[PDB]
Amino acid sequence: SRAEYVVTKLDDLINWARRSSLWPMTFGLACCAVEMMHMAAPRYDMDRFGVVFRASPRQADVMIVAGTLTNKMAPALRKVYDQMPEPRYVVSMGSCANGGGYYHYSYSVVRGCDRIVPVDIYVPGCPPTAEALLYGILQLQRKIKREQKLKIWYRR
Amino acid sequence: TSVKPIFSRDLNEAKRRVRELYRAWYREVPNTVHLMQLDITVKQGRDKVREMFMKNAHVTDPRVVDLLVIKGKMELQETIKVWKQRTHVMRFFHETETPRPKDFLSKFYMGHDP
Amino acid sequence: LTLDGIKDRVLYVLKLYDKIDPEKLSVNSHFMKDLGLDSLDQVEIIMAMEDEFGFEIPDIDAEKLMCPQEIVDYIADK
Amino acid sequence: TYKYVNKKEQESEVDMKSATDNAARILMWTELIRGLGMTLSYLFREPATINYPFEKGPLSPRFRGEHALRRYPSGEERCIACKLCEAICPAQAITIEAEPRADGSRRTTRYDIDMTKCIYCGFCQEACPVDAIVEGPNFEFSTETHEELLYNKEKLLNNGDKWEAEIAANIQADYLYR
Amino acid sequence: MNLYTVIFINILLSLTLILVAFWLPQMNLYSEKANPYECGFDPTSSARLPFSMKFFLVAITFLLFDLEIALLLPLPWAIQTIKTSTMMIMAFILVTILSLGLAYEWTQKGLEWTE
Ligand SMILES: CCCCCCCCCCCCO[C@@H]1O[C@H](CO)[C@@H](O[C@H]2O[C@H](CO)[C@@H](O)[C@H](O)[C@H]2O)[C@H](O)[C@H]1O
Ligand SMILES: C/C=C(/C)[C@H](O)[C@H](C)/C=C(C)/C=C/C/C(C)=C/Cc1[nH]c(OC)c(OC)c(=O)c1C
Ligand code: SF4
Ligand code: SF4
Ligand code: SF4
Repeated sequence: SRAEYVVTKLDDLINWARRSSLWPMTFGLACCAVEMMHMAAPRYDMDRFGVVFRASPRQADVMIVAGTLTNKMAPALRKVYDQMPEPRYVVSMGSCANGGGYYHYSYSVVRGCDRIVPVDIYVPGCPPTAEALLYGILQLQRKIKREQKLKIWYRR
Repeated sequence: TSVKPIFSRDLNEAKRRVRELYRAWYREVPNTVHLMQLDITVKQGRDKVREMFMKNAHVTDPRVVDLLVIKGKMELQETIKVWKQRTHVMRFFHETETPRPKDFLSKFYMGHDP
Repeated sequence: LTLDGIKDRVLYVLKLYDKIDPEKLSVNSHFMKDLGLDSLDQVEIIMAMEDEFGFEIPDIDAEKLMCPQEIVDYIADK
Repeated sequence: TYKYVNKKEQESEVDMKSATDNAARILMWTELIRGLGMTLSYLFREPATINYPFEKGPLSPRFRGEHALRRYPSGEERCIACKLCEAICPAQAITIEAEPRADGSRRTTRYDIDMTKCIYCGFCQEACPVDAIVEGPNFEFSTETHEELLYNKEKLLNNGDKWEAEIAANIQADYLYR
Repeated sequence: MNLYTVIFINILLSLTLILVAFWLPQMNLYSEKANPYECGFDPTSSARLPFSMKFFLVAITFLLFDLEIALLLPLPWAIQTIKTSTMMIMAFILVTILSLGLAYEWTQKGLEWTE
């Protein structure tokens, strides 16, 4: 119907604004965070996609888990994630974050950040190259593009 | 059977340090519960303190009681200075863990373990 | 030094304290033998007196206050 | 041999010529103007950015990326289930089972790489005596679920057939260094 | 009247954007989201406790100098007087004792923050 069509284009409108402004939380754990700094470096310039690092979880949209999550740091990662306003997305980057990686069998490591927070995109690698992370970030925008919140509200 | 003492020269001089640690842990439950905004009562917290002290009720070697007291002071300090979090304090209460039955039949129905 | 304002209170708390049975409680009932408490129950009781009379009791002292009287006697000895 | 980075106290005398230079430095912010100049020069340099995803960063033929199982030119699998990639894997990322095939060949019935344990070290590539397991040049294979990153044999053979045209040329460009 | 209108219009815009911000988004409130921020760990104490002011002496010296601005701000009208010699002499002295007061505090380590 006309209203169902209008709701669709309003859905694209709000998605587009969230796709075009992803503000990751300044937050990296280990060597994977070095490649996340390279994605911010001139060659890739994530800023040109509208991606701006913000220190405060209140001002951040995306949490990129870029390094190993140990048991000591697990509660703190969850707390800054809880304090992220919604909508909010997690990119798990690297083997350590993806599933433990080189430390999977360590007594002190969380075997994957997805035991602690819900993860949207998994980026393989140890570390993923800055392009691999960039591909993952741009794969998160397409996930948002497929969001259908307003349309589903209409059919409730 | 002769050995260097750590601090106490025999069990009685070591129980003195135990009761002094139990006092400190007892005085701190109402603060931990208040500052950490735990969702328990003081009586329930203090009972848990007593439960942990009775977990080691069979120890008799005085050197061992010295190192349990040493550890317990470290645990007390981690709590008074709020280096621990709700998650850490609440781990003593095993609230998510179903407890394994202690009767033969229930174990027998549940798997191969003794 | 006021020896029955003390008696009213030193036994007041012992009534509130749980694992003591009020009816069996007597101003000269041994904590370990009669009432049947544990060394860590006494530590709780002695601290209760600290709540009222508001003056620390060194552990060396408190390891003898085995029935309500000595308490009463000890504080009178303040 | 050593040098002094921040030693210079071979004190000279403050001439009126030199004192007036120190003052102009302080009052006129001259060194702060020099810094403004350096960032102005950068404004008129060409940016180093590349137009991703339409432009890609350079890579070499050795690049360690996504895994793949290769074949012989006849289409037979190279892997003979020797399990050396499994014995070397620093991350215990590879799981293998084998048995005699229907024709009697020594072949794997299972071959997994948990790509979330893998550290992409390439050691399995070195250990393989028949170039069966390789790390291809793919690096753009991020998924939306953890479970999609647990590769079984079918998935790895499919990556082998998908990427063979490019894998074969990278080995051709590099095997003489090995 | 204009100056009252333009500022209500400014206030209504700031209000209107405030209302849209709170009633438009989809809100999901729970305790762990609405706790205070402190770099990932629980705060060890409320933020309402005393916060020592290491520049307090400069703070109250700002007040004294702030009122000495109130005495120099009439000058644009004061240079319109016939008694130019008087206006100027009073102005020079006023600025000079502000300077002499500033020099004394500077030499007394008054501008230094308390450690
Ligand atoms: C304790 C703090 C003291 C430190 C500060 C001391 C400040 C002293 C300032 C002295 C300067 C006064 O300077 C004085 O200016 C006046 C007027 O401006 C001049 O006066 C001249 O101009 C005025 C009008 O402008 C004529 O009407 C007058 O007949 C003529 O003499 C004087 O010739 C000059 O000497
Ligand atoms: C300011 C805004 C920006 C956009 C900046 O350009 C970039 C992108 C942000 C930076 C620099 C850091 C982002 C996240 C973060 C907190 C990383 C952890 C880290 N940071 C380090 O140093 C800074 C290290 O140093 C050895 C590390 O080991 C580690 C593990
Ligand atoms: S996955 Fe590799 S690069 Fe990333 S944090 Fe772990 S060890 Fe470092
Ligand atoms: S690259 Fe290294 S970690 Fe990954 S499967 Fe091969 S040997 Fe194992
Ligand atoms: S991939 Fe290579 S090293 Fe691994 S089992 Fe097969 S033949 Fe052996």
